[PDB]
Amino acid sequence: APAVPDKPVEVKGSQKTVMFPHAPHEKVECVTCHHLVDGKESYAKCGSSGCHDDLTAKKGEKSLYYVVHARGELKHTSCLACHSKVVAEKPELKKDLTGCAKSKCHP
Ligand code: HEC
Ligand code: HEC
Ligand code: HEC
Ligand code: HEC
Repeated sequence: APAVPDKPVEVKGSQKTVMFPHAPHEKVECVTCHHLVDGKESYAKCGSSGCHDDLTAKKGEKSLYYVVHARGELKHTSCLACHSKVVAEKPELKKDLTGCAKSKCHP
């Protein structure tokens, strides 16, 4: 694989950018997030062309918002899906990991 980013990286939506830190995710398998595509590894940006390249819609597979924020049933684990499980076990982190405002994603 390519080297994991060693600093927070931009995740660009259509109007907001959220910084994503790899370090707290070191125990998460890369493929949880960088899931296989057509049975092959890929580490391309989630919003690249042909992937989750609808940066304005809130719903549906092509939506970057949806694959980040859906709490619902998805074929891969979303940020908010996993974080909901983490905060169940570490409730002190509820706002940090799941808040829509004043969270670590949206400070
Ligand atoms: C989800 C919790 C992740 C885990 C686990 C890993 N990465 Fe990641 N990575 C993730 C995101 C949301 C992003 C930003 C993507 C975007 O569209 O902006 C990244 C980015 C990278 C990159 C750079 C991609 C690019 O700019 O072309 C690389 C090379 C990368 N990630 C590698 C990587 C590896 C090797 C991991 C396991 C050691 C790994 N990531 C875990 C989300 C997540
Ligand atoms: C294009 C090569 C992609 C890249 C890069 C990323 N994703 Fe993706 N994703 C892609 C497809 C073709 C699909 C549908 C088939 C499948 O593998 O399930 C998905 C699916 C997801 C999902 C589930 C969506 C749903 O069930 O509606 C999630 C949560 C998801 N992808 C997340 C995700 C993230 C966070 C990515 C960057 C780290 C990412 N994908 C890259 C195609 C592609
Ligand atoms: C589980 C499979 C995860 C997925 C998918 C994502 N995150 Fe996560 N995140 C996870 C853990 C276990 C932790 C650490 C909690 C703890 O016990 O401390 C985190 C933490 C973050 C943070 C906070 C980091 C800090 O400020 O100290 C951020 C900003 C964060 N995660 C963002 C994030 C995003 C944007 C994700 C989807 C692209 C995402 N996480 C996925 C576990 C998991
Ligand atoms: C980190 C785990 C996040 C938490 C908690 C919340 N959001 Fe978020 N949000 C996150 C990312 C990685 C991004 C950028 C990628 C994308 O387009 O989704 C965003 C962006 C938004 C936006 C702007 C969308 C755009 O196209 O610019 C909105 C309006 C937004 N987020 C809403 C939102 C709400 C309502 C939240 C509480 C449920 C929330 N976010 C939490 C990552 C994270």
